Amino acid sequence: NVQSRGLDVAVRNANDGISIAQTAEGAMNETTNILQRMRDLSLQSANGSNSKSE
Amino acid sequence: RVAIQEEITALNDELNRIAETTSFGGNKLLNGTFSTKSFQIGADNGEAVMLTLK
Repeated sequence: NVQSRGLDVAVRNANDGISIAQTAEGAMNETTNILQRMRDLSLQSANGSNSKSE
Repeated sequence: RVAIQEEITALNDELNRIAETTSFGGNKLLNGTFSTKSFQIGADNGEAVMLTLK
């Protein structure tokens, strides 16, 4: 019985850990999107047609 | 000969004006201030091609 109760607590903890990992990974997905946008901007800026203002 | 020289002077001033006023949005092209500029034509950095305007 104590083994079963510990197993229920274990699955609850595992669900909480998956929740934390999912939240962190979504935040880092947005981070990746922003990084890709910055990479596109940097590639555009490297062109020689641009002057200082662009 | 003086008349022909006057017209030639007018055309020479026009040549100098064309050299000094031609620009791409404000970036001069044919007055010598536009040195070698590297245009980035690759998906990764370091894949640029030099263009020189004299």
